[PDB]
Amino acid sequence: MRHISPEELIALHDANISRYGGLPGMSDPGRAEAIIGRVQARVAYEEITDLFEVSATYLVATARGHIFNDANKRTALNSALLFLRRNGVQVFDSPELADLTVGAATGEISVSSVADTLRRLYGS
Amino acid sequence: MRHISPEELIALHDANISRYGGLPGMSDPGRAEAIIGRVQARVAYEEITDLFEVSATYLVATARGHIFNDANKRTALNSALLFLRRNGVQVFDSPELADLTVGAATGEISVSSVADTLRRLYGS
Amino acid sequence: MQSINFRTARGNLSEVLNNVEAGEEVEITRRGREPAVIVSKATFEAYKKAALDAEFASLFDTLDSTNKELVNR
Amino acid sequence: QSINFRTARGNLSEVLNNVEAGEEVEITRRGREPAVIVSKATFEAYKKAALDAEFASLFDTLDSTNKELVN
Amino acid sequence: MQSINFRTARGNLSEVLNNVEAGEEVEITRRGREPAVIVSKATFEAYKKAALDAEFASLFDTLDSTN
Amino acid sequence: MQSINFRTARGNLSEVLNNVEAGEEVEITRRGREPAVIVSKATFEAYKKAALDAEFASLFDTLDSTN
Amino acid sequence: MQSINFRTARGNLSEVLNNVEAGEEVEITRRGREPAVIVSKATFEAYKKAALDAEFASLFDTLDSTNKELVNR
Amino acid sequence: QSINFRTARGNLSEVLNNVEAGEEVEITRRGREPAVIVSKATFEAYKKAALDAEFASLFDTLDSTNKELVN
Repeated sequence: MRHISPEELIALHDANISRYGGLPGMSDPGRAEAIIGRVQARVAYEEITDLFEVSATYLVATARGHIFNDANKRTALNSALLFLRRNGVQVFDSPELADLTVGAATGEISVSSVADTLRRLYGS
Repeated sequence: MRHISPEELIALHDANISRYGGLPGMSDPGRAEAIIGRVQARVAYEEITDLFEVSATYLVATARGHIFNDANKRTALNSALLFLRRNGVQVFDSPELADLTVGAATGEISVSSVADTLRRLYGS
Repeated sequence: MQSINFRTARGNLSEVLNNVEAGEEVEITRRGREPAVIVSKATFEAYKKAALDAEFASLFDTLDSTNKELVNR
Repeated sequence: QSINFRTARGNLSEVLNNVEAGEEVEITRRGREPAVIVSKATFEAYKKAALDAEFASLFDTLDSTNKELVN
Repeated sequence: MQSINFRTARGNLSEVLNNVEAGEEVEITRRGREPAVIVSKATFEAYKKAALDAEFASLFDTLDSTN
Repeated sequence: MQSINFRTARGNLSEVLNNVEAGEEVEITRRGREPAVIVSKATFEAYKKAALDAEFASLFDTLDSTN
Repeated sequence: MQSINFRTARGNLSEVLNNVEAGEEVEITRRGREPAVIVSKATFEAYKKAALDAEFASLFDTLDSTNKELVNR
Repeated sequence: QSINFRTARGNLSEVLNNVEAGEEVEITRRGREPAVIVSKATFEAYKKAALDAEFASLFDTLDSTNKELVN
């Protein structure tokens, strides 16, 4: 599978910050490498192969990780779907994405549950 | 149940250091409160009521915790049996105690397994 | 051992701590409360050092063999 | 748990409660010898474990509930 | 962890770092400011790694498990 | 984490602590010695707590689980 | 784009880094090895900035609605 | 991953391998403009995603595989 590197997350976030607005920068030096590195190590360590479980992991870690001073939710949803697109799964906007992303961010919707929705929305 | 306080562990260790020998002191300031406090919080958090499971927790945490510069094994076995004695269980020396304590310290014998042996040795 | 009220204690504390260091242990009582007491750290530490030394000392007696083996384990 | 006498006399109800929960509360003073406050039970617990140990040191026993004291 | 005021830290710094290298954690206080701590980088890095492992784990505990 | 040599830390200390209070982690290097770090006490305490929680947990993982 | 051996590269590197900054990208080859290449961070960053900007830009197009909603969520 | 040219030419086999594992290795120099080394694939990947984006900027397309270049 293709992954999103910490550096790509920073860039995905910076473009979003400039296109949609928000306060710039990371909340703490090297926090993207810390969280995303751990996301990929979790995937490798738990041997996660389902693309939707992996995507949801990106979504949840970023929604709640507060890597950036702003645009954490937006970067979470975008990184999660960019992940799927990069791995052959076609993605499109949906009325559920906002609530789903807010629920991931608040801790009300778990990774597996985020993954289920995504498996329905974009699964085969 | 009666417990062993961090301060009592220090004292149990100091007496043993002076009666049997070894290098004195703690490996790090406040490490006894850190480990034993966590031992008691583990007991409260997991709601451990079996006296032998609780004793074994003391034994394992101390055998492996390296609270002291020396006499960690001796303090582990003594604190674990002092715990049982303080809670109405009669204790006596045994040929298994050394191996049991060394196995706890190396990580080869788990808490529950340490507890089983103790439940056989001193159980009713 | 003088047994003083909550007020007396709380109102004349430094004076209490003056008597205590002279060696006198003072019990303080509370209404609907289990009592407490107070004397020099020295005379508190002497008793508790005394008690624990004996509680450990006999622990060590009972496990003298293993205690000595574990030194070389 | 160490604290000074001002702190001590200032929040004495809380001190005595902390002590009624197994807390030993040292009472420090500017350039003086410190004091202690603990439960009534706990105190006699140490005392009635300490006396037992020095009565056992003479190797005799009792009754030495006499030196309580009255020469 | 011994605590040292600002002036004592600017006044005895070489030896603060020596003690620190020898494994000590030294708090530095400033009148009217939040205290700092000087500790070996190795120890700090290991503590921060564990703090981040913990933070990361907490991300996967829903509001249900917590608690 | 910016890195600063010894002389620059003895030479600009008030403002090291300011930055540190503002949330920065500052490494202090000494020629021929192990580097130190200055960080806010609050952050340090929280990192150390997590490191100790981790160490404690590791005590209950046998040689079988590790691994 | 000049294609140089492992030796030439490793033996004349500073010179390579001299040509590169002049704008010339240089591929270095290894026997039984996938090739690599090298040019200014500027001309590497320009291409990868170019690619990612477009990969994100269209991502954002596709999720423009939610991206704008989430600002207020 | 940034490193200087001495470090670079000194352990070049390892550098190229790191690069053959998706690593981008910046090559710094005393008072100079830095360089980069990456896989052949990855490089043309960016290039063949970058060109696509500025050919789409004119809004026309191709073939602009001519400015490769030959005015």
